[PDB]
Amino acid sequence: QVQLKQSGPGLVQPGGSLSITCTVSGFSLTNYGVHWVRQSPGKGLEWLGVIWSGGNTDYNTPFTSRLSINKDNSKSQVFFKMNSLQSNDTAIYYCARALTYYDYEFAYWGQGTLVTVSAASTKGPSVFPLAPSSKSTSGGTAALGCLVKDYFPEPVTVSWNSGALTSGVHTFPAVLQSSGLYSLSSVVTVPSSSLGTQTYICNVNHKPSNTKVDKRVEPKS
Amino acid sequence: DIQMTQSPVILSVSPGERVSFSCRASQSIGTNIHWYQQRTNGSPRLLIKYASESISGIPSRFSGSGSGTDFTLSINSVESEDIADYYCQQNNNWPTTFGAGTKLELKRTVAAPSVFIFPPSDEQLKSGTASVVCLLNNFYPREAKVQWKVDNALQSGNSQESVTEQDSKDSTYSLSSTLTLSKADYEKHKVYACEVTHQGLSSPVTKSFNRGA
Repeated sequence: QVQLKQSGPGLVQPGGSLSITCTVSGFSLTNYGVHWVRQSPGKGLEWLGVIWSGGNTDYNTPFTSRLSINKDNSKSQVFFKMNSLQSNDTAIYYCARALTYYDYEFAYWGQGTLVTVSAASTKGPSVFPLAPSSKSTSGGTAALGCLVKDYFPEPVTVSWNSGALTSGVHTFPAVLQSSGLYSLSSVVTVPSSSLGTQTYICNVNHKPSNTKVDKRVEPKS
Repeated sequence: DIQMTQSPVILSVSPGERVSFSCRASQSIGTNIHWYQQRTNGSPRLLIKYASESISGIPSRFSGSGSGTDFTLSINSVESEDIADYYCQQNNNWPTTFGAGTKLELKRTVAAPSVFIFPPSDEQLKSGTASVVCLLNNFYPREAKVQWKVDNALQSGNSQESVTEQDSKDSTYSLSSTLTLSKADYEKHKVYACEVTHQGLSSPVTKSFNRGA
């Protein structure tokens, strides 16, 4: 099947440059163009440019002087580079392929890459448990979680038990603290009868700081 | 460049109903419009191309219509998996451009939140700060209010909250609120309380704990 897979998120300083790699499978770059689209809360979805089968490029008008797209056909990789970055370039960047070699009907999308443009420095999170309580177990169900505190930039990814626990999980949108650092919580509701035997571990990954923190969440004695 | 205008911003619909999304172009685009679904934290998914043409793997309940400047995406019999944002795209005129999205909300019966309070962890307290967390789980509708009280005094200026997007399995929301204190301030007070109001609650619900007990 057709797949597009992107490099990870990261922080760039104002005035610097970003580089994103899109690795494709299921089709050849010699037969399809690959397009780039970004999405932000403030500007919505915005088409950025394309590299066509034969290597020609088109860049959307706002970006002609600071965008470069090239590729490695033999390795099925497309490289997106953008220069002179400012705050309003913070966005999720996607690569995409159309149904037909020449068209813009985007049937296949990468997973997206969050690029943050800010003068701040990267900081990985501290992770604290939100232990299940005894006076707080409502009708056979208990709530527990993890507090993911004081990191920059977004995003963090949280899983529970390495992906084996997905039902009842709520990972909340991050809040920006007045310190300029993000915090979020992730919770899960589980059977009260399970709390003595079942282990619950929250897995927190922050690619920009290359940190992965696993925290076991236990009833207290 | 062509502006694509989607209105309204949010469409709230009951399960099983037919829902229609509007997209209008600032100049005629013929039938050169495509539609996408984007679920929370997901990538766009192509639903319809060229105003009305079907896409492999998309349920038959999705269809599109229109020509010129006035276009519609329709879902017959909407269901929970349709909870998402919906975008239009024109490509009659370079550069291709996108609408700003319409959010689909599915109505359901009123559900009061289940409320949980979490003291700061001993590990956090080591480092000089105390975060108290209040969870409001699986409620509808989205409006909810949290009040923090410390020794029965209403707190202001030291909390932040976050709300999830609508859950595609049960059509509810959840909310987390964090009260942040210094360890020194935390250890000066006894009763920590989260007080919750919601349409499904005829009286406020309070969850509290006594520090150290």
